[PDB]
Amino acid sequence: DYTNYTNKEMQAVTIAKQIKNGQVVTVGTGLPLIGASVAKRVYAPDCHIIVESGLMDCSPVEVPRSVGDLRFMAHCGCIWPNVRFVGFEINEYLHKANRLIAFIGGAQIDPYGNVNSTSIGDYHHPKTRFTGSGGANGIATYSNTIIMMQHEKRRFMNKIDYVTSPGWIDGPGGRERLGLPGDVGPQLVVTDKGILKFDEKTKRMYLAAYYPTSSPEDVLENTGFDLDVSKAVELEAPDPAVIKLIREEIDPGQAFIQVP
Amino acid sequence: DYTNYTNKEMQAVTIAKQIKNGQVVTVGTGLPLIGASVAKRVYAPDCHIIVESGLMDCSPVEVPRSVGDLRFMAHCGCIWPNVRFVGFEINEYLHKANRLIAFIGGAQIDPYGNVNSTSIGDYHHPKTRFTGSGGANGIATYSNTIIMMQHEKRRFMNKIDYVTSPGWIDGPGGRERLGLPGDVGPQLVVTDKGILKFDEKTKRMYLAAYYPTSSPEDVLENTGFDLDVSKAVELEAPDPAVIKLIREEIDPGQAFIQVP
Amino acid sequence: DYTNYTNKEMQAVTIAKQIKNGQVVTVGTGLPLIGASVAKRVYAPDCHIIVESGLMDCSPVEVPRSVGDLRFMAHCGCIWPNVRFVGFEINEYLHKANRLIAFIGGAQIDPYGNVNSTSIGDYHHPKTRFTGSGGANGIATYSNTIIMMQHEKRRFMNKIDYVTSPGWIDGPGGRERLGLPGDVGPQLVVTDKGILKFDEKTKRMYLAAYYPTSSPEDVLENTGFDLDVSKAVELEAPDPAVIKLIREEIDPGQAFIQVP
Amino acid sequence: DYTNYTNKEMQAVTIAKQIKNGQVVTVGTGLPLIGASVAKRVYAPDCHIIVESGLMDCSPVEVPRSVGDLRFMAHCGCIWPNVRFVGFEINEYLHKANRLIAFIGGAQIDPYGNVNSTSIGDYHHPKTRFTGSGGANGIATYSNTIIMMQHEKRRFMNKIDYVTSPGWIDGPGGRERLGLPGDVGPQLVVTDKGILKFDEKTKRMYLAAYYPTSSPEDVLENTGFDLDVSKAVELEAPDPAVIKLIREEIDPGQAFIQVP
Amino acid sequence: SKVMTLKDAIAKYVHSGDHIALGGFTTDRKPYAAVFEILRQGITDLTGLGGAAGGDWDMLIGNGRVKAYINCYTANSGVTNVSRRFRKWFEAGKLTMEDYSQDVIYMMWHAAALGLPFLPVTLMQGSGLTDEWGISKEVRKTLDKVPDDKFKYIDNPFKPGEKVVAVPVPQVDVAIIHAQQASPDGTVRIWGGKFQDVDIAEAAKYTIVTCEEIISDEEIRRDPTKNDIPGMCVDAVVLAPYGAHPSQCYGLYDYDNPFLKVYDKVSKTQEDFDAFCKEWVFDLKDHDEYLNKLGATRLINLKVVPGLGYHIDMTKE
Amino acid sequence: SKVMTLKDAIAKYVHSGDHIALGGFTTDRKPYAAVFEILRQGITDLTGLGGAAGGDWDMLIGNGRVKAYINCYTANSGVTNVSRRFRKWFEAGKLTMEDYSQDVIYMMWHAAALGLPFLPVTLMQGSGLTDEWGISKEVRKTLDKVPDDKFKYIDNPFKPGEKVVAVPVPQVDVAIIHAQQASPDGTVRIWGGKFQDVDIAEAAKYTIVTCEEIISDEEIRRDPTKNDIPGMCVDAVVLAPYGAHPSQCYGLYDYDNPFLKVYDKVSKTQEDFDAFCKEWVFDLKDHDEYLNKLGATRLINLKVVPGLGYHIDMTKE
Amino acid sequence: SKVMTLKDAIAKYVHSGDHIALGGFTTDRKPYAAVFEILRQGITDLTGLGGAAGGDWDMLIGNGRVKAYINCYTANSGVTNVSRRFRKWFEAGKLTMEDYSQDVIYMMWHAAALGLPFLPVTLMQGSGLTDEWGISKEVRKTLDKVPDDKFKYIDNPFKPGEKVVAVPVPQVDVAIIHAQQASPDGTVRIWGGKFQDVDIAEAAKYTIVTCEEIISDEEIRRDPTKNDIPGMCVDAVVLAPYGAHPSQCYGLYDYDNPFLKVYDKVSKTQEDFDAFCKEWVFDLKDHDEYLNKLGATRLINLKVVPGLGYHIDMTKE
Ligand SMILES: [Cu+2]
Repeated sequence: DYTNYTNKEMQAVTIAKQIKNGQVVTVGTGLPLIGASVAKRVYAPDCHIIVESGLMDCSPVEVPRSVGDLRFMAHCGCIWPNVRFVGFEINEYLHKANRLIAFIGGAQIDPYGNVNSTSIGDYHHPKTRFTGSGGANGIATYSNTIIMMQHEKRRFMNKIDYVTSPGWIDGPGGRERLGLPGDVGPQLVVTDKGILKFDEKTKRMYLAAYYPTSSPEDVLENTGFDLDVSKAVELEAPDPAVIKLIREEIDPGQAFIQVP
Repeated sequence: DYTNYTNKEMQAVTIAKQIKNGQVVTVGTGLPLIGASVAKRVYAPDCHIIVESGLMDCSPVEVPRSVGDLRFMAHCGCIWPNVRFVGFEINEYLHKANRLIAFIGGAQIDPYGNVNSTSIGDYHHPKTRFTGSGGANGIATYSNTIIMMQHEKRRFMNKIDYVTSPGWIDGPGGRERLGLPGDVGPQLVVTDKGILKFDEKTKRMYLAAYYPTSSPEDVLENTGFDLDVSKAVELEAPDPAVIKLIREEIDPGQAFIQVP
Repeated sequence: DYTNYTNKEMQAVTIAKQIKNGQVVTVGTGLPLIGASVAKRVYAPDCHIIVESGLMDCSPVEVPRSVGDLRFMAHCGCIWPNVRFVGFEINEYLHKANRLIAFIGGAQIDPYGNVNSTSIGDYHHPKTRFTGSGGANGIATYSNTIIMMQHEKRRFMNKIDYVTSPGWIDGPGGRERLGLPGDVGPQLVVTDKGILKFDEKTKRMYLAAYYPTSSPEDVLENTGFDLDVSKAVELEAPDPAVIKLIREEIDPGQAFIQVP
Repeated sequence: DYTNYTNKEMQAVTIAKQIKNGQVVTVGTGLPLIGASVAKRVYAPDCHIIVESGLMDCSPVEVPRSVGDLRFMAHCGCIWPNVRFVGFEINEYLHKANRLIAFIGGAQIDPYGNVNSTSIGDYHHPKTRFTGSGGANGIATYSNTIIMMQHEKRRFMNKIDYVTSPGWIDGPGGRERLGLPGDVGPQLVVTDKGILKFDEKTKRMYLAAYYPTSSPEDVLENTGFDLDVSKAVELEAPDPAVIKLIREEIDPGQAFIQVP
Repeated sequence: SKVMTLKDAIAKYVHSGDHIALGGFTTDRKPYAAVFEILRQGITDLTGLGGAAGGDWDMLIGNGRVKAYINCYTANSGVTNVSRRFRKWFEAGKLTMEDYSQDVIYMMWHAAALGLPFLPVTLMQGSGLTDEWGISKEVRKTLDKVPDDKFKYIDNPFKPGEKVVAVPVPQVDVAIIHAQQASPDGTVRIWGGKFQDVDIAEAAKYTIVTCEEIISDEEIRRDPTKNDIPGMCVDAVVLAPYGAHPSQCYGLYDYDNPFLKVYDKVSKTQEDFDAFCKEWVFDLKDHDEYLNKLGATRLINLKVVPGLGYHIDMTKE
Repeated sequence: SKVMTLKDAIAKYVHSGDHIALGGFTTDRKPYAAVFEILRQGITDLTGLGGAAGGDWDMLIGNGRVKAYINCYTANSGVTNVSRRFRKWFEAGKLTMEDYSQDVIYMMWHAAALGLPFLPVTLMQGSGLTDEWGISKEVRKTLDKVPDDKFKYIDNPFKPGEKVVAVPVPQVDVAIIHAQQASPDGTVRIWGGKFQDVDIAEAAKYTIVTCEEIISDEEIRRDPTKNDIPGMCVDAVVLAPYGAHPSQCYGLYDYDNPFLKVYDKVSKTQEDFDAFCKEWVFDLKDHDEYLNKLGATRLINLKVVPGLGYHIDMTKE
Repeated sequence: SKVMTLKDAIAKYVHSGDHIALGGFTTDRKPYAAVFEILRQGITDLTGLGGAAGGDWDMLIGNGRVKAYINCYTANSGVTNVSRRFRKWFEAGKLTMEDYSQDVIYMMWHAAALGLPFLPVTLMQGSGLTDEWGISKEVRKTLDKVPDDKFKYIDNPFKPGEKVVAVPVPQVDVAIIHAQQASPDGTVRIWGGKFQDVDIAEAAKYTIVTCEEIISDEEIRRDPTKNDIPGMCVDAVVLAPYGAHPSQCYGLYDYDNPFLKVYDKVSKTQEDFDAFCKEWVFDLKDHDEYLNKLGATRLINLKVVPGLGYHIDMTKE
């Protein structure tokens, strides 16, 4: 718990710096859960974590491995049926509560944040088969999202193999015409080399910030499509008091954060 | 307890004698309730009472005045949301479980079993406004029913003012013609004078029996339409044991069975 | 569950015929427990069973094997510490509640009901060693007792090998001089051949009644000391409705009552 | 919270500084209670509070006004009958566990620690009648004690009117001469001016220290007997952190520590 | 925290011309205390699905606060078989109202909670429920808290020939429920049947919870299996012991028959009704006045006996 | 069943010149309701071990009902550090009294329950507790509910040289305790500390139990681990909600400080005291009058908050 | 914390010479896992009061680990009428043993927990229990850990002409009890009756608690009412699932009758006995080995049926 931070910790901290206080956060396990746990503990104490299996207002002790773990179930405010969860994300949109933020993952992504986590290749005869959609599709249809992605050139494609989670589709106006809620979409992309954002008026991806261990060119070199890296700023290393927290309080067993 | 049974007692014991061991009985409060109780406790110990509030497999101690009464709630096998009761009755049909028998009631009844419980006279400016459908509409659409009525000529009409709960409509094929499940409908009608059934081929009501207190003629003097009272048999008076029972255990408070 | 009653059932029924209603009964397991269970169920419904391990107001389902069994523990009114039980029997004497009756057993007995259940032979170098006193001594010091005994000539001795449970000691006045509560003593002896009592004015044992399967001479022949059998009456066979009860409701597993 | 500490606060913090990690502390309510609380929460987190009602290992949230207060009861590790508390303290001694430290108090105190809490003047026709012994008699017989007193000349006398709680009696061997456990007795005396101890060889009280607010002389002007104030050192004022604490957490309601 | 007084809860979240939803089922756990406050506050033009209603909706109607009512059933089952004020006000033609079955009412709210674009059911066909609209399309075009269409007939996309009844889903404004325990952050616990209470709390834009007791956010989470609604869904917790009186509350108290009978006969006429509302609602400053007016032993004697779940006099057992 | 009214319980089991025992500990679960009835009934010449007493024994004494008192401590700890009526009445020489330690009082009752011929303890030596008798042997020879000797010194039969203090064991006449739940047959449940309540119930010739609630003989037996006294030991169950007021009752209600303060200052003088007893005891017909006199919201606000075990105002949390 | 393995704990707090006390009642809640380690460790020359003793003291006796045994009753009640190793060794003249009535034994332990100088009882008189000493004064005098006098008749200080039996209060070095839950700080929860368990954990200088499960300190305090012993009185906490096997353990499992039957026949001879011990005790490295030897399903089929409190095969119900 010192100053030798890992790339995952850099990400998990950067995630946690985005959770405003009081907002509702949909997460799974993995890095977003770590980040949620860290904001929950320091940056935004009254934010509320909710998971797709219907577990409401979570506060885990030992970190959960799956979103239906007793690690969550026994440490939540309300244990609801899955259906009420979907009922919840939709109503938030209807209520215009505008306080929900969600995390999704994936294997490929494109300039407009459309994500694929179903399969690589032809969907009928795929090179590689993943689990499929899960609740990712509901989340990306009705929630403002933060996308967790590996920064490989082969993942940042001009066009993906399957859109399991709909982003800004094709630019301005795209979502509404496909009959998707228009004022909810991909907010930020967090990869292992930094954070990317989507233009407010063109919806196209641009580099927002890069980690100390990376640079705009590193970013450009590992992206299958062109980016506007000329606007990116370097983020700062994780506050050591936090890295201590992640290692000692949050994930001592190194289930998602392994030390050097 | 003794030889002086009331009309209501006659109806309750008659209702109890219609219940079969193993069947699911939808009830409310009143005589049907007193009917199910006496069956459960005497005639068919293993039948399962269910009410429209969502309280499944009921066994009250003291009689409930309502369907959501704690007197039912604290004494049932499971408390389900209202909607699951609708779904249950629908599924019972879909499974062709054939075991459900539901009780209903109303203000008027026509020769085909259709019943009115909403309002008398012009619906939009009624002479007499009642509570409304309740869940009897649902019960009528999907369950074989035993209708309860007061034997009054103004009640038994040819054309009721409003059809709250669908019966045999106009005759064979009618329910189908209207879109209602076809293999389900009015089976019996119990009133203060006897039990009337519905013709297998014409679905038009006819007197199937009459209490020791009545006669086929009295029934006629009180039915506002033509009845075939040629097949009617006379039922026997209630057995003291069951009267003692009803009075001293099922309803000693005379909530419904107001004893002499 | 018919008319072929066993000797143990004859005893267990005769025991049960002695439990007046409302009185407190101290028992272990074995025949007295059966008898208590039978009176409790039919002859004296509001009598109360208590056991030496501090289990108050018992109503077993499956019969217990030891007086500290969960068979008792989970089916009693009050689970008290052993000490409060001894506190209870004493106070009953102090309160002069005069409603307690207790059962004790043993290997030998004498004309005045003094019983031995510690050892046969020299207490220092005994021919046969039993468990010892248990709570038998408290019971016989402060309670009116009923003694369960085998009717062997070698058990009915003019003088026993050790007095673990004090009876009428030596006749009138004996108990008080030894500093034992004077108005509490052996009330009745129940063996496999009948019931014996103690004279009110001489405290000496006499035959009270013999079973159908026995006679006064049978009794005399299996008693190490003289008896006044000339006053005994024959008890009546067990009411068959009861034998059914013992076999079906009380001890179906034949833990203490084995059928023929 | 700030620099203006009260006399009572001085006494409480001084009491807290006498508690050791791991010891069993017998308390009641008032300053001793405020003393134990501050220790438990600050100075000795793992000491175990016990009160004379039978509530073992206590940890109150809001301060109790009584020893049987639900404020103690709902916040302890075990609720024992009164008598088990007596037995515990006796056993603590018998085991020579040497860990128990109990607090007491009274109306008068003599040079050997003997304390009066029953009555002032002729016992049979007192000038001032108090509650009586309480359990302080028991605590004095078997536990090392810290006595609390108001520093008044009429309180510190040569011969108290009544000895409710035994101290060192008259000097070495006195407790033994009277039949009281010899290796236990008054250890300290805390008052509104300083802490007085008892001479190892003569057991006669002498001033061991005095608050920043007092002086060895003031102590003298207020003690109705000769004191050796030659070894006395001056204690330091309470630390703000502990005053903030006492005020804002231990007793914000000012039940005892009535703040300025 | 979200703990607030009733006066403040109501004034802040409940407004005139609002589509409201009241929890409870006839004479069981109805939020009476909140109804009284809405009344004193003069909140009017309320449109809402009655659900299986009773005294609570009767009183709003009788006091003329309801602009549009969506009925399915209204009564204090066991006492008044038909809410007298509801029937009189409708027969006299003052109450604008619609009729769906109770099945379709409960399914409507739940479909709202679940977020369905509309509710498709195969119930209500071949009956007056579809034959006749209590509120016409011309009238509905003026009511902003009511859909233009009572319902529509549409084909089952997967079973040609068969037509289903598509009902519009309610967009509830405020939900007011009464629970046995809630906590400063919103987390609610309803012991027993929730009826439609959780659906409305989830679906409503604002939800208010009056409760018999407030416990801490930490205590309520020690066993999350007893909870029913997460706090993100509740906007105001209001402490109101016996706030469901005279309707029962599972685990706590039974219904006050004597008080229900009074209301029964009193509501037979608007003259007596208004008198009743003056004494018990408008003349009373608050819920504490109401409680004190009732009496200590009164409330105590309503108490649920462990083992029965309803009240009886054990001193006669 | 043994369920009876307070008036009847008291009149039947409690008599003048009786050695009584009252459960509770200072301001915790004291049987106040029963004390009031004993008073109205004019029961006098009561002799009994006070135990850790408070208002209950103070009131009997002040009303001059106690013929012989066996003290060890008397106060409403936290309010009145010394029961004012007890001290005045003693100083004035009206109260015949004895002093043992609290340790020896509780051990006395328990030894009674256990049936010991006498209690041997190595406590009270070298102190005024053994040096001076509050009741002399000459006085004791006239008191029939008191032993001739305050105590005796005897040798330890197993440790020569050492002498032990042999205290006489109490022969209690009537025990009156207040429990949270009892049942028609006597079975009692005391939640929390029993204090001396079970000892006295077991030892007393007659025991009376006032309770917050009566449940059925079958319900109380479903989990025998919650029970404390078997019914063979109880003679009368008396339903008396809040019958321990103003002393706390674990799991239910906290103490009424405001009522304790009133009694505090009111008892400073016999004039005011008698006035207080006229209004709250002699002018009131029964326990229901007492409850109604207090007020609905009054009692409600005494309520124990789950998690704390004592009352606080969660609307400020 | 006080959490330590059953090997470490037994080695540290138990020693030959010791006057021990074992919890539980006959075939109900006996500390078996522990009694196994005592044997397995060559611990010997122990003295103790049996209480309602079962196979536990039989195993110690038969394995010649008892110098003097204070007796009231010894039988694996139901299965073995009179323990065999026990009656054999005593019959052989190979065991030093005293007989007291069971009442006196449970008292003796109680008086010890209490702190009494000695125990006066009006029991055992006029019985051979006073007319015969098991361990003579002559043998008692040469024994460490055994009173020089079984009892002593003494006058009742308050009832002239009357004498009582005085009994020495025992000094227990180690107390071993089995409970369902315990915390790392020693707080112990025993569901159901406790027998002498709490007394001997208060009396004993050192206390070892074997428990089915261990819960956090924060957790075990959530409801103070369920705790039976404060951490202070407890030295070693050991996690030992089914540690009472083959005996019952309220709310968890029923006695293992087949097993107790094996032991019943096995213990009829020293050979069969020693053979048995070599397999079940001496040959196994630890308690886990014992559990595994038994097998999964075997343990599962001993579980208690909620509502019944014991084990019944419900698939045949
Ligand atoms: Cu060693």
